[PDB]
Amino acid sequence: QHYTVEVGDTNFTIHSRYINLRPIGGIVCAAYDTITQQNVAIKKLSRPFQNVTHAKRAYREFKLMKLVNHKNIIGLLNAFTPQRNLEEFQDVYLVMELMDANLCQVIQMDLDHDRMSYLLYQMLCGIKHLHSAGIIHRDLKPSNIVVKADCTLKILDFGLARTAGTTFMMVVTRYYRAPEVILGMGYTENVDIWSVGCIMGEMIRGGVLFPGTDHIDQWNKIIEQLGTPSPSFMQRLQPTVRNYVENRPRYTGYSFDRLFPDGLFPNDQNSRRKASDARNLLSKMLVIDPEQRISVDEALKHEYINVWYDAEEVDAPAPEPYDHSVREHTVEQWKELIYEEVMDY
Ligand SMILES: Nc1ncnc2c1ncn2[C@@H]1O[C@H](COP(=O)(O)OP(=O)(O)NP(=O)(O)O)[C@@H](O)[C@H]1O
Ligand SMILES: [Mg+2]
Ligand SMILES: [Mg+2]
Repeated sequence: QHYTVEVGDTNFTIHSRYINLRPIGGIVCAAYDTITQQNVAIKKLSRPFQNVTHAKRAYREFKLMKLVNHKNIIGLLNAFTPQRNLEEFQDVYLVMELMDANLCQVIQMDLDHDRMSYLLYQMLCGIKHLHSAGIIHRDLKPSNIVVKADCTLKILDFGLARTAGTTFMMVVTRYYRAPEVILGMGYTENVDIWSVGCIMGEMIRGGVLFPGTDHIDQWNKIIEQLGTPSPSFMQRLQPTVRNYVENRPRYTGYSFDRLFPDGLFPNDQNSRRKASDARNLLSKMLVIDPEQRISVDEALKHEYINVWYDAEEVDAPAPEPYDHSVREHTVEQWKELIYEEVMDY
């Protein structure tokens, strides 16, 4: 059986097993599962078959959640639809273990070095595992990462489809996206290292590094802090964006000592060395030209991170690679695939 309750602006129809629904993060609520006796998170996906773009995103994220297996990526406990057949099928519900906070809420707590380094180590182990499956994320952000009260971190999502294109000139948080993504260049796996450096820098300051109303505002924030990039970089750009990037003000960049001064880190010797190690890592991750930015593996071996290094976490490959396979189908056909996939669960 199932029943219906309203949580804020949204209605949830779920299985009777799930009780005490309350709002969190709204299409996600917290609940108690009576059968397994644990707190859970329930996310409602309203008509995921509604168009080719929503349908492709829902179906891919459903496949990836079951393909991947790592302690730093959220796992599915259950998935169901309370509708009784295909004709009536409308909504899918995903059920997850309930973590204690999102990474925004954790950053707002003003983290020390032990916690910042451990959370970064786990984010990089997660990314490494995703890359081992052929998934390059491109859209990592703190609101889509959650943390347990013991500091275990889990990435909630899988990012942009390989086809998904981005353009400089044309509702979503974009502040953690790499230069190559926002300028519409090609990308490699280290696109995700830029995002991790943006989060690391925000863990230290508490505020967004490169905020901005649009890609143009965000590019200006990037060059004001880090400096104007090289002519070789600019020459890879498409003509419209190239002309814009070439005719901006010429900035030198601030030294990382000025971008992340000692006075914005946790304390004030032991403190000063930990800040110095963090700056060195930022100087390698927040690098505009991806040809000179470090890799995931080099970041995991870095002095700021490697205090947690454990070969069994780090060398933990995906059981299979994802075949970016997810297909031109009608609305009606997308409905059937998603429905049978949910049933199969
Ligand atoms: N498993 C979970 N444990 C604890 N909190 C969670 C969990 N899943 C989601 N949340 C919380 O709910 C918020 C919204 O979740 P999320 O899956 O990001 O939905 P969304 O932002 O509505 N859709 P998307 O565009 O897919 O990110 C998160 O930022 C968390 O605060
Ligand atoms: Mg979200
Ligand atoms: Mg999502």
